[PDB]
Amino acid sequence: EMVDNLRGKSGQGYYVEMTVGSPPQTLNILVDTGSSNFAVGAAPHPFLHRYYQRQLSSTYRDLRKGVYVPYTQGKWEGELGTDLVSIPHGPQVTVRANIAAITESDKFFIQGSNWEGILGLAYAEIARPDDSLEPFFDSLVKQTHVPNLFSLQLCSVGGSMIIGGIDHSLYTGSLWYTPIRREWYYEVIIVRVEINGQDLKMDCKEYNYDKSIVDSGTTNLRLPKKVFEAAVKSIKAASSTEKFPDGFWLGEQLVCWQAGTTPWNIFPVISLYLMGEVTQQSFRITILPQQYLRPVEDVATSQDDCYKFAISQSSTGTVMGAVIMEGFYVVFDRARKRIGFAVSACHVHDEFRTAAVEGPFVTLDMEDCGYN
Ligand SMILES: CCCCCS(=O)(=O)c1cccc(C(=O)N[C@@H](Cc2ccccc2)[C@H](O)CN[C@@H](C)C(=O)NC2CCCCC2)c1
Repeated sequence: EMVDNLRGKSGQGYYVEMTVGSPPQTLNILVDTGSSNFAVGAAPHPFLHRYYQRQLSSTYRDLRKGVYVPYTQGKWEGELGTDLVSIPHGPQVTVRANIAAITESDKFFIQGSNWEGILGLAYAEIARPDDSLEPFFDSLVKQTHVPNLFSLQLCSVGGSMIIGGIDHSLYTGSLWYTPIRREWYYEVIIVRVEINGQDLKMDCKEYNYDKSIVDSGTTNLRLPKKVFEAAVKSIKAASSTEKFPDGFWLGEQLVCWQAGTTPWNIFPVISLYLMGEVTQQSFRITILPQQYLRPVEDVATSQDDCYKFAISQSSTGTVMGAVIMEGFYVVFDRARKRIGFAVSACHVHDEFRTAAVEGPFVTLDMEDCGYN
């Protein structure tokens, strides 16, 4: 009953229905493995269809403490409190959890996105104001018998968040696991990067400067400057049969082709090799251009199919965002401190190429690829 419990619009996040308060107030909540605060609009905003009304909830408790949260994109401030929370299309339980009532925000809420709040599913260590503010999923596990694990299948868009388990109907082939290096973000280690089978030939610590995270709340694949520049150079070379403006590669400008004629074949596959659970072993996940060229829906341009380049530069480490997670089933195995990847039942791919998760691979170089 949890399958297909996510919705979204491309590039605007995936959200699950939740209720807060007594009696329950229904809100759509963005699922974010890249943060650890549960926060909801709690005052009028031009882009909010509805918001949390604390005065109507008998079970609301004010914590008399403000909080401020800056993201890569956007920021908000609010008042901390606790209240009862449920997930209608998740486990059938009710938990009391911390909630940040957003009273002011800047470039956070998105016009027409259909969500009114955000569920930070990462660890207390990056919670604001500090790590003593217990994250929602921690409260969920403490207060119920739900297993300490959840999985995400991100595919108008939809998908599934399976809480407490793994649904075999959502993937094919094998699940490969990479260790969670540190429990704050869902931090992982990338050991090798190839573009159309060609190694970028970098010291592997560069791939994880200064960290690499799995982040459902970030749209793009974000790469450290040095890695980004090398990637773009190789993708340009592979697709050189056509030339695009530098603004396209900066992720700022659209590229369009006549409807139905996108030249997928001139764009390379990208392989990210992730540290395995055994010494010097790895597996790779392979991303097709259908993933890193993000379609931008606009009726005005609909004579064409237009895309944004959904790989962009980072100064804060690698971010494996939605572009990467789409077409994979991703298991956040908190209990065993590992992340699993498998090919998703909802894959794009064409008649020539298919996204993959495969291994094992062995590395002779004994260097630790972690930055710290
Ligand atoms: C021209 C290129 C544009 C690229 C846009 S893009 O793809 O980066 C990009 C595109 C869309 C969103 C974001 C983005 O910052 N995502 C937020 C959540 C969010 C979701 C929806 C709207 C606004 C925000 C994550 O939480 C980001 N996760 C960590 C990286 C993070 O910043 N964690 C915080 C650490 C400090 C405490 C709070 C959590 C980035």
